Amino acid sequence: SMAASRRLMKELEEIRKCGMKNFRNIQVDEANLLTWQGLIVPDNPPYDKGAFRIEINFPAEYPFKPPKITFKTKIYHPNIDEKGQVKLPVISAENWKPATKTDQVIQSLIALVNDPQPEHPLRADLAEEYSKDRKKFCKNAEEFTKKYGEKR
Amino acid sequence: DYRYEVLTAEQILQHMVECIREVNEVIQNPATITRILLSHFNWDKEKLMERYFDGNLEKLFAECHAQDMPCQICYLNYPNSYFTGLECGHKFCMQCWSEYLTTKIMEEGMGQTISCPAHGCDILVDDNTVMRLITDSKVKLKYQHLITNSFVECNRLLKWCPAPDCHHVVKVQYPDAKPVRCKCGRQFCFNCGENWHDPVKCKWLKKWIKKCDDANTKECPKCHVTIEKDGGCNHMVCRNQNCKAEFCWVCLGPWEPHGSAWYNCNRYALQRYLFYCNRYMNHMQSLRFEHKLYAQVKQKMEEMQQHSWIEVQFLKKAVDVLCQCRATLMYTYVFAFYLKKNNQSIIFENNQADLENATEVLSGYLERDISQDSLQDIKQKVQDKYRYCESRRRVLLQHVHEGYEKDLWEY
Ligand SMILES: [Zn+2]
Ligand SMILES: [Zn+2]
Ligand SMILES: [Zn+2]
Ligand SMILES: [Zn+2]
Ligand SMILES: [Zn+2]
Ligand SMILES: [Zn+2]
Repeated sequence: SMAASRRLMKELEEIRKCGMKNFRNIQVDEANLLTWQGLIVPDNPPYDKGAFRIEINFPAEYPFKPPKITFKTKIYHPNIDEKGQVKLPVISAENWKPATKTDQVIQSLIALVNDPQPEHPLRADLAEEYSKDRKKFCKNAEEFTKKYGEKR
Repeated sequence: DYRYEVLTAEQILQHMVECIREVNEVIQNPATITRILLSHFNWDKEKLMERYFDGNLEKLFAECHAQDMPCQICYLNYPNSYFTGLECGHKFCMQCWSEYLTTKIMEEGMGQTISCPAHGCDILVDDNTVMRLITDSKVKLKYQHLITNSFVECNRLLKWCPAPDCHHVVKVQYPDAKPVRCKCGRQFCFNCGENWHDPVKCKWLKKWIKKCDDANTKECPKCHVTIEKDGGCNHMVCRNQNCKAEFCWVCLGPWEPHGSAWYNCNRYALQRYLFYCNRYMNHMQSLRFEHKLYAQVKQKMEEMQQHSWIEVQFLKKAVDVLCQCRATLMYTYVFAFYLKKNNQSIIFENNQADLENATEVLSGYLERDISQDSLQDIKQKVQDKYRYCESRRRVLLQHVHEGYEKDLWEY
């Protein structure tokens, strides 16, 4: 729980110093350091008309266990359920590598946002919509994004 | 007799390593890959050779599966001396290895190989350098367990001890569904692997664990004051001034028409399951509180020592009888739930009730009534009680077994 904070300290120092364009507005509780927040700003439609609140949650055993990203803003995406949990492969307990950086983890979340992977989804019905009728899904997700998004 | 032998995960590894290195001199692979190969072919050294030349190995192998820098996991700087690596050339501090390995060998997502901690790469860490980098023999044991599990599953005369941190194997001359005993103490059924379950057959227990996989407190029948259960005994006396009446916790009817020929609450299709599951689960929950009696009795056995260790033995025996009986009892409710009612079942149900009552009486003396009693009187009382509890239990099991010898039981 302490060694995590010590590492996140160095990670978080390198982030605010070099910058992340696609991931903005980083708020962390300095007592804890194990619970960040921020606002993703995607570049591709059907999400480039808005931004999304995520909360990262580093366990005590970080970096030997992965964090857990959950969206607080509602989103229409085959790989993120309604409660907010994301199925990001690089973060799962099977694939997680303790040398994987948080910046890489997040860049990878914006990969998923910008290119939905319907192959192993959380919303199975949204995955069908995406493949079988792209144009219509992109529009459904656009109006959900405009209705529940965040200012850039 | 039913002979068997207990081996440690250390010994059961030497067995495997020898079984490897007799294949590994023929095929000349590294020791760790041969293991994964042999595991994949269920330790048939033949169906491995009839594929390790037959086909192209690639399909086989596919079927089976900056120097003065800080450490890329912890970000601290050390002398190059402390950075170990794998064959990929990815290097990390010798503690991050130990921390990674260690947390990788704890249940959720373990297969039977661990790969390098680098981002991206999946070059496996060979068995022998896992042992070399992790320290504490507790963890080390677990790893041995995991790499040897295939080897022990594929062998029908070895089962692991079910106890969570014991990694020992029982080795038998034949499989039989008799009871074997680990040397950590744990007594289990060799055939099915679960805890010993005398009256019920293994099949019907499997069916009852799947079907059961998917109330802590309750209110007094008379005065309705919330009673949390603290102790396994079901003879509940009400902790109140208004109502000091007695009641069986399961059925919530009265004591003491319990322990008679007339009143029986142990005798009864999802309404039915709830009846039998309630009694099983209750007896199980009860058994946990029953185990924590080695404390309470040694407080009285210590207080009897000062007024020694010879006497302290009978109360342990008493608690060991009580636990075994509860355990039987638990399982007689599994056996009954699956039982087509027939001519023998009525006689069984009476024995079940005899054992149930004889348990509650022992269970409730060690929990309450011993301390409301003199010192010279309790050696006799407790002994007479557990000797009886033991007979009623032995009468019950004798009865079912007779029936099994003649196929009396239907389902
Ligand atoms: Zn390190
Ligand atoms: Zn590597
Ligand atoms: Zn054991
Ligand atoms: Zn069994
Ligand atoms: Zn009452
Ligand atoms: Zn009752």
